[PDB]
Amino acid sequence: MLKIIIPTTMLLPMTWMSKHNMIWINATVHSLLISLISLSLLNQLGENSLNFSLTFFSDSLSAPLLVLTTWLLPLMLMASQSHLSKETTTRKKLYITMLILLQLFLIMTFTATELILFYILFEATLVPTLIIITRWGNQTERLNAGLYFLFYTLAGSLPLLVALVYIQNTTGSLNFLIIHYWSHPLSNSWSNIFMWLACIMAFMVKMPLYGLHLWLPKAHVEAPIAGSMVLAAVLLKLGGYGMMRITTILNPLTNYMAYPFLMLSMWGMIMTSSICLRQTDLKSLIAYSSVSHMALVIVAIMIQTPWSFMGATALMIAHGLTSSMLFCLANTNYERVHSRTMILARGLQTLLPLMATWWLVASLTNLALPPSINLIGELFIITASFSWSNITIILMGMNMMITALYSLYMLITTQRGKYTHHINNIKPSFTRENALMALHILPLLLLTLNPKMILGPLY
Amino acid sequence: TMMSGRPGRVPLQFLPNEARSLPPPKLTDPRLVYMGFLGYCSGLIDNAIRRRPVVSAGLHRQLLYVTSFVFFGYYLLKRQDYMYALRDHDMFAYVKSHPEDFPEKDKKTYGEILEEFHPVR
Amino acid sequence: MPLVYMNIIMAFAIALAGLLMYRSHLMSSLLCLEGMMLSLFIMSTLIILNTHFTLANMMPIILLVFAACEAALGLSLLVMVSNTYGTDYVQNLNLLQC
Amino acid sequence: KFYIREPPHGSPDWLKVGLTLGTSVFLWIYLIKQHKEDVLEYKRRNGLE
Amino acid sequence: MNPIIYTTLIMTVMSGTMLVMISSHWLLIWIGFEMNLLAMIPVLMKNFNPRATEAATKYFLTQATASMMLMMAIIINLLYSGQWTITKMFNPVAMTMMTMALAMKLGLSPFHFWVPEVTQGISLQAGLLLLTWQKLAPLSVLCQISQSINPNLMLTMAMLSILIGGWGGLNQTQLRKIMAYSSIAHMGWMTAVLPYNTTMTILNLLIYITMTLAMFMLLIHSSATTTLSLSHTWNKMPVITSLMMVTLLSMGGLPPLSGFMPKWMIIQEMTKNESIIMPTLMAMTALLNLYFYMRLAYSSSLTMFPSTNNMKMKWQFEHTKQMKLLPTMIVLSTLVLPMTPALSSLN
Amino acid sequence: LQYGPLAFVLGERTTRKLTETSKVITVDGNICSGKGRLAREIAEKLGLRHFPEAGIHYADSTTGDGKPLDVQLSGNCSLEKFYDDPKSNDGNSYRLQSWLYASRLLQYADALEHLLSTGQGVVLERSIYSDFVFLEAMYRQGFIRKQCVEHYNEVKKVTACEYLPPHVVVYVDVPVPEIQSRIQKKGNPHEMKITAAYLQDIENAYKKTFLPEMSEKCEVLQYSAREAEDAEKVVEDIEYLKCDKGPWPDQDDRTFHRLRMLVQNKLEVLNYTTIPVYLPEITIGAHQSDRVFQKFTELPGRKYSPGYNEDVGDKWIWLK
Ligand SMILES: CCCCCCCCCCCCCCCCCC(=O)OC[C@H](COP(=O)([O-])OCC(O)COP(=O)([O-])OC[C@@H](COC(=O)CCCCCCCCCCCCCCCCC)OC(=O)CCCCCCCCCCCCCCCCC)OC(=O)CCCCCCCCCCCCCCCCC
Ligand SMILES: CCCCCCCCCCCCCCCCC[C@@H](O)O[C@H](CO[C@H](O)CCCCCCCCCCCCCCC)COP(=O)(O)OCC[N+](C)(C)C
Ligand SMILES: CCCCCCCC/C=C\CCCCCCCC(=O)O[C@H](COC(=O)CCCCCCC/C=C/CCCCCCCC)COP(=O)(O)OCCN
Ligand SMILES: CCCCCCCCCCCCCCCCCC(=O)OC[C@H](COP(=O)(O)OCCN)OC(=O)CCCCCCCCCCCCCCCCC
Ligand SMILES: Nc1ncnc2c1ncn2[C@@H]1O[C@H](COP(=O)(O)OP(=O)(O)O)[C@@H](O)[C@H]1O
Repeated sequence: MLKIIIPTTMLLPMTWMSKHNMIWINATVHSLLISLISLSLLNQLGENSLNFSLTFFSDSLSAPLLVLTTWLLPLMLMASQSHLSKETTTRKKLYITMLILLQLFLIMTFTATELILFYILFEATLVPTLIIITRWGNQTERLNAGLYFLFYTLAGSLPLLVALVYIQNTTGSLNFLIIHYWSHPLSNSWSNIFMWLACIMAFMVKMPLYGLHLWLPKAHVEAPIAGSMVLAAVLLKLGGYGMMRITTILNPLTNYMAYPFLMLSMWGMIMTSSICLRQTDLKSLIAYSSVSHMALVIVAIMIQTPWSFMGATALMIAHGLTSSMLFCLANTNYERVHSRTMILARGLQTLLPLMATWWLVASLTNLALPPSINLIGELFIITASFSWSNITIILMGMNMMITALYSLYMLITTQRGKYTHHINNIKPSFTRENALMALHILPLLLLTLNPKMILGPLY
Repeated sequence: TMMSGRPGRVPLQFLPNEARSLPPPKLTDPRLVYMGFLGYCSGLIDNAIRRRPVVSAGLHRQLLYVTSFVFFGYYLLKRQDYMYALRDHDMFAYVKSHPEDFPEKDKKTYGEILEEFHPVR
Repeated sequence: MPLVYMNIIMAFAIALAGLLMYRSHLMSSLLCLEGMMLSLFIMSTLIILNTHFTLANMMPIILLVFAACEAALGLSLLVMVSNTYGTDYVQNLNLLQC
Repeated sequence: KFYIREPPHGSPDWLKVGLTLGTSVFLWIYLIKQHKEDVLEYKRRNGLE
Repeated sequence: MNPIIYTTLIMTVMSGTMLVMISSHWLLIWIGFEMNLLAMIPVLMKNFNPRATEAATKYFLTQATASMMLMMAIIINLLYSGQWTITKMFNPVAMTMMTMALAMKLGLSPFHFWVPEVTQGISLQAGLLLLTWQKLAPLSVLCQISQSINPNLMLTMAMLSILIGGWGGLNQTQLRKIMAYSSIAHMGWMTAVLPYNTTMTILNLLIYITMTLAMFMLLIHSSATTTLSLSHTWNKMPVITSLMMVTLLSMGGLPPLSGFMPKWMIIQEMTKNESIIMPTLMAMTALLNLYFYMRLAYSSSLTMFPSTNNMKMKWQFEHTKQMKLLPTMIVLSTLVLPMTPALSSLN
Repeated sequence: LQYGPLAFVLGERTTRKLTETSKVITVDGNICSGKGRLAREIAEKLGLRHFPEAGIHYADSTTGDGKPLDVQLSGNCSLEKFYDDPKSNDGNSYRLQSWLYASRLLQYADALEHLLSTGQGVVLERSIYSDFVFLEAMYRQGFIRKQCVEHYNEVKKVTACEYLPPHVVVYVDVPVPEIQSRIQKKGNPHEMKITAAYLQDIENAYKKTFLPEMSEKCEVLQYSAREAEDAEKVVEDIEYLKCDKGPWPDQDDRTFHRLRMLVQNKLEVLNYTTIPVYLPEITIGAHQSDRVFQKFTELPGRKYSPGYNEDVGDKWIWLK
């Protein structure tokens, strides 16, 4: 993994040593090169993982997440250079430094082979994100959003640290391979119940579980565009990766403890879709859609079958790409009219046709349209839930109907109708924005062409 | 205090004579490189606080920072390695001396061990 | 333990409870502080003289010396407080809050 | 002469520069010698070379 | 105060602490405490004003009471054993008196009020010396006598310290009182781990001292004593605000900064001894400290507060005095997490 | 080494340095008097150093190059605009008054540092203690507000409480009609816009507050226009003021050490001139503050410390 880790730590000095007008060019080009290099991790095995060294290893679950992280960095650079034109050179370099640090922490998080090093990195991702939000956000509420995000995550994750050190004392090791090979059943006792709670609650807060989700609209609405892109596409997936990894040691207690979380996930999936139906803000609509999809992923992990894990992996990758694209589209609209209200700017199809096409494609992927990987993951989760019980189909069908309703509602409201008459500053779409949307959407369809690359280790 | 008061401990001795029988750290140790990195960061912060050009000014001062950090890190690594070797030595000796407390257990295969099966469905 | 030790320890406890319960004057609390060290002196010398710990006979003298240093320090602080506020009342030491 | 008033650090303090460089060089050569002696003593005590 | 008299008083404070640390006799330990207090009072009163006089008076009263209780404990121990050496104490009552006296010296709750009051009373340099050195000595005594410490009393006072520090810091808006309540909380952590691993106590002491030195020296450099005074520093020297923000993040215990190492090691060590409820409560309560550190970080670096018109003249001028080892303290307090296993060298 | 505690321990003593002619002399008077000429003559005849009146851009003259900076970057206030529109709606009057007070404070610190490091006396054309007369004139004419006066008083307290008052205060008394005549003859339109009630308020403040207050500290010499014209008799009167009832005789070596440590540090001198009192006149928004600070950084010899500015011809930076 060092062939990918070191070039990022070299992005840092290159960013600080490049000229004042070449920072964006250098950062974008070399981020793309590092993404290309990280594409080599997809050549996985059918039996075991890629054990690079004592510290880092890669799997069919880690590799797509690393590729998504490395691919997301240059897109964030493009959106950032859109909205950070008037900044000073030092502050531009500080923003790029925060993005690079976040990418480095995420890479080491997905490739860390110990639960304690994984904990350290997955908690280290909080600082750059908090700085980005509370420093380069636009509105007053960025401070409160940062407080909510930070304290929700830490309240979730501190009992996880206690549980991890306890498990290390009990079993002698926190290495994932050793805890997989030496796993023992978790007896039904109050102590085991609270160990299970510590671990799962950390990752449920990070996911987020319905009822532990308010920090998500607060932070995703109030963050800058790069912050929104990384919060939804990658940072939400630390919870899924952690829950998939740590449930090795939590059986058979997961069979009995998953009822409250499954009930919360299914009902809150319905509730957040219904909220999306009646949102006066576009960014909040996209955030609540993210909550619904992560609820589906939580259901998949909790029911915990080989078909549900594949659907969970596929849905995580697909949601990352789709939500990042939706945030970028909303941000272009905001940079036009300087407001997040959904009904302020209308007729954007007759003012900007190609952006209307991008909106159509992003909203067609947001709802599960076959054969997109969004649908593939959702359908695998639905099938596993059907095997779990036969009323999960009722809840899942209701969720799919509401998802289609609010996605097409967003499309029709923003793009169709008649343009607002007094908004006379809708300049033609930039090549940069068009290329950003294309770079979001083409990999999704190529992943549809080759779907075994994102179905996880259980494939 | 676990190892404080261990027999034969000379007070106020950073590195005893018995530490000379251990392999000294390689000068290219990653921990030594990280100590040098800490020295370099201190030098840059010094330039920034004093409002000199961060990367250019005070090259002699930055060299002194890095050299001091590498020096102290080398000796610190030697002491750390010595203490860990001492801990392992004591633990092994105690296990050897207390066989009734650390007994060897007969190994049973998984064909003989019976484990409850918990289906996932 | 003889009843003499009980009485000396009781005197120390009384002088400690006197110090911890201010009334108005700082001087009265200083006098309570000086009583505690007197009881400590008496207790130490009773313990040492009974056991014939010959080399420990000098300890009560050092105890007295540092009692004097504490009393001097307290009187200096008292004169400064009185210069500032006109009285040695402890109610005037309320500028700083917790 | 840009400054109306002579800056305190207008000219390099050659005494301090020489002391800095000398201290750095002394520390480096001392570290190299100490490492060589440590390797030799370790090998001699363990009977390796 | 004459510079020679000031440096001889500083040396006398240090000599008293060193006598406490190197003595093997309870009388000599008491003498060291007395010498430290006697030379420490004028240092607090160095800049004469009613607040400094009041702070010195309160500090003297508290420390004199603690020394008296300590000598009573020493004499009671001598009565029941005839031993002057500092080892495990042979009487539970003497041990309880000693624990109370040392806790009163350190400022552990419920003996904490003097800490914020005195720290707000005295200047920034005096507060720096107070917190650092005057925590350095009693903790060494406690580490020496740790094997007889009552775990219940020690852990009760530690949890009280953590809770009180968090809540007081939440309310405060003055920088010195914020520092004092942070100090109370950190002392709580150290003494919580004390009955299990004095090595972890020493590690927490060193990390706390480094972070406190960096923070106090940044405040001295920026000449800021309130929140709104510190809100003007972004318009004079924006580097100092950024370093202070990183140091505040480190103090709050966020990974991968150096403030995470003591909390991590203490949680692990207490878990080895089958303590779970105590480490979990301690870890959750530190979120209060993190909250008011983050509140301080919003005002100074992450947001730009209004400035004044004379800041232009301040721009024209330059800072003269150079803080000693400020860059080193900044780096050690933020970037030494990958160097954690050196605590064995500390052992 | 520069002066510090080590120099004090080694033996540098201000009392030993002084030569008994180390006197601080301040000349005062109403607007457009002969105080500048009298001060120059006093400094020349007595061998003292002259300090012209500290207006705007004094701090510019003492730092970097002597050339004044842009008004947007140094002062953000205008004397000509104060004359043109005294009752402005942007707080120009009190911005000007506070900036001029800070400049006078900085100049007094400069003069004290010179006297303590050299032993040569100084002659200031106006001091900290005479600065408030314009504040009272502005307040009584309705130019500034009671809040502005209160902020001024707070800053003046916490700042001027720390220094040594002048040895000699020389006041030149000129009647208001003569002041107006001289102003008209000078021909500058902005000062020709000065009203007579403003000039009377300054004189009332001088005669009723400043002169009675400085009489307690030391001796005050008052002259008319004719007496101020003949500076030889003024210098003769100064040379035979053998009495000194001020704090200067009470000053000792340690007090002088503290004072010199204070006055050699210009950021500590101006520490309380920027207190977070949010008057609308002096408060500057975050965005304007950021923009102006960036511009000042972009100035030629201002980005780095004085010895480290390569664009103004500083070499050996890598070994400095
Ligand atoms: C090596 C590259 C960096 C990597 C970093 C990785 C971690 C390292 C930590 C320590 C780094 C060393 C210390 C640097 C201090 C710099 C201070 C400074 O003045 O920076 C600006 C300075 C240039 O600006 P300037 O002319 O001084 O003007 C400054 C004015 O303020 C300009 O006026 P203005 O008003 O426009 O500026 C205002 C600005 C001025 O503010 C600053 O410049 C302050 C910058 C941050 C303070 C230092 C924090 C140190 C503590 C550790 C964490 C650092 C992470 C970020 C590092 C930033 C590095 C600049 O403040 C703000 O805008 C406020 C923003 C507040 C939020 C952001 C600040 C906090 C960020 C850090 C917290 C997050 C940590 C997360 C946890 C993980 C940590 C790893 O930047 C540099 O000099 C760049 C330094 C690096 C140069 C390259 C060195 C390597 C050369 C090539 C090596 C090749 C090796 C061999 C390869 C093989 C082939 C040959
Ligand atoms: C010029 C080159 C650079 C020099 C820079 C010097 C800066 C450091 C100064 C040196 C400090 C150590 C002094 C070395 C000589 C003293 C020898 C003696 O003190 O060493 C031992 C003790 O030394 C110290 O205890 C350990 C020194 C190591 C401390 C530094 C590392 C702390 C760990 C931090 C880990 C993360 C940060 C990594 C470093 C960046 C003696 O043991 P003992 O007398 O019986 O202790 C009795 C009390 N006990 C038992 C309870 C402990
Ligand atoms: C930097 C100075 C030296 C530093 C020493 C190194 C650190 C060690 C800690 C301090 C130890 C100091 C040594 C003093 C202890 C002497 C004890 C002793 O040995 O007894 C006398 C020592 O002999 C003397 O007379 C020494 C007299 C010294 C007087 C002058 C000492 C100077 C003190 C300066 C005061 C500084 C204040 C210190 C700060 C407070 C203390 C922390 C010998 O008695 P004998 O009869 O020969 O015993 C054998 C029986 N047949
Ligand atoms: C054993 C004592 C260790 C500490 C001594 C600290 C002394 C200096 C304190 C002031 C702050 C740092 C220096 C900043 C620059 C000061 C102004 C200047 O220009 O200094 C020039 C000086 C040149 O070095 P020079 O004095 O010649 O070296 C000693 C020669 N006998 O430049 C320098 O000296 C710069 C380099 C200073 C050394 C690096 C910083 C300390 C390194 C410690 C290594 C161990 C890590 C842990 C440290 C824990 C805290 C001590
Ligand atoms: N504090 C102040 N507030 C407003 N204006 C001031 C202040 N101090 C000086 N001035 C102005 O500066 C100018 C200085 O003129 P002055 O030096 O008194 O004339 P002369 O040199 O003839 O004595 C005057 O026009 C006066 O109005």
